[PDB]
Amino acid sequence: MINRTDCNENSYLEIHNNEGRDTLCFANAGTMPVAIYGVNWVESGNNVVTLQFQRNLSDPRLETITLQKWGSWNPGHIHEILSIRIY
Repeated sequence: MINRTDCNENSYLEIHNNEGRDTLCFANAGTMPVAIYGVNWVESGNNVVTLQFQRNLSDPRLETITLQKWGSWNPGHIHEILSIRIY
Protein backbone atom coordinates (compact mmCIF):
# COMPACT_ATOMS: atom_id res chain seq x y z
CA MET A 1 0.00 0.00 0.00
CA ILE A 2 1.67 3.18 -1.25
CA ASN A 3 1.18 6.24 0.96
CA ARG A 4 2.41 9.83 0.80
CA THR A 5 5.03 10.15 3.53
CA ASP A 6 7.10 13.19 4.49
CA CYS A 7 10.25 11.06 4.59
CA ASN A 8 10.40 9.62 8.10
CA GLU A 9 13.59 7.65 7.46
CA ASN A 10 16.31 7.33 4.83
CA SER A 11 16.49 5.32 1.61
CA TYR A 12 13.16 5.93 -0.11
CA LEU A 13 11.63 7.34 -3.30
CA GLU A 14 11.11 11.10 -3.39
CA ILE A 15 9.73 13.39 -6.09
CA HIS A 16 10.06 17.18 -6.03
CA ASN A 17 8.36 18.97 -8.92
CA ASN A 18 7.55 22.63 -9.53
CA GLU A 19 11.27 23.37 -9.38
CA GLY A 20 11.38 21.78 -5.93
CA ARG A 21 8.14 23.32 -4.66
CA ASP A 22 6.28 20.21 -3.51
CA THR A 23 8.13 17.03 -2.57
CA LEU A 24 6.52 13.61 -2.14
CA CYS A 25 8.21 10.79 -0.24
CA PHE A 26 6.81 7.32 -0.91
CA ALA A 27 7.59 4.07 0.92
CA ASN A 28 6.73 0.37 0.82
CA ALA A 29 6.82 -1.64 -2.41
CA GLY A 30 3.17 -0.58 -2.67
CA THR A 31 2.13 0.67 -6.11
CA MET A 32 -0.52 3.31 -6.76
CA PRO A 33 -1.39 5.86 -9.46
CA VAL A 34 0.03 9.32 -8.74
CA ALA A 35 0.02 12.69 -10.50
CA ILE A 36 3.20 14.78 -10.46
CA TYR A 37 3.48 17.73 -12.85
CA GLY A 38 6.78 19.57 -13.26
CA VAL A 39 9.29 16.84 -12.41
CA ASN A 40 12.70 18.43 -11.83
CA TRP A 41 14.38 15.65 -9.86
CA VAL A 42 13.51 12.42 -8.06
CA GLU A 43 15.27 10.55 -5.26
CA SER A 44 15.76 6.78 -5.06
CA GLY A 45 17.35 5.47 -1.86
CA ASN A 46 18.95 2.02 -1.82
CA ASN A 47 15.78 0.67 -3.41
CA VAL A 48 14.58 0.01 -6.96
CA VAL A 49 11.35 1.83 -7.83
CA THR A 50 9.60 2.35 -11.16
CA LEU A 51 8.16 5.78 -11.99
CA GLN A 52 5.25 6.03 -14.43
CA PHE A 53 4.74 9.52 -15.86
CA GLN A 54 3.36 10.94 -19.10
CA ARG A 55 5.91 13.06 -20.96
CA ASN A 56 3.41 14.93 -23.12
CA LEU A 57 -0.18 15.56 -22.03
CA SER A 58 -1.73 16.22 -25.43
CA ASP A 59 -0.25 12.93 -26.64
CA PRO A 60 -0.40 9.65 -24.69
CA ARG A 61 3.40 9.68 -24.67
CA LEU A 62 3.91 7.27 -21.78
CA GLU A 63 7.43 7.10 -20.35
CA THR A 64 8.91 4.74 -17.77
CA ILE A 65 12.06 5.26 -15.71
CA THR A 66 13.75 2.83 -13.32
CA LEU A 67 15.59 4.34 -10.36
CA GLN A 68 18.51 2.31 -9.00
CA LYS A 69 19.86 2.31 -5.45
CA TRP A 70 20.52 5.90 -4.37
CA GLY A 71 19.34 6.91 -7.84
CA SER A 72 18.02 10.39 -8.63
CA TRP A 73 16.15 12.08 -11.47
CA ASN A 74 16.57 15.60 -12.85
CA PRO A 75 14.72 16.04 -16.16
CA GLY A 76 13.34 19.58 -16.25
CA HIS A 77 9.80 20.01 -14.93
CA ILE A 78 7.63 17.09 -16.02
CA HIS A 79 3.99 17.51 -17.04
CA GLU A 80 2.41 15.28 -14.40
CA ILE A 81 2.95 11.87 -12.81
CA LEU A 82 0.51 9.13 -13.79
CA SER A 83 1.24 6.33 -11.32
CA ILE A 84 4.01 5.04 -9.06
CA ARG A 85 5.21 1.44 -8.79
CA ILE A 86 7.56 0.20 -6.06
CA TYR A 87 9.48 -3.07 -6.23
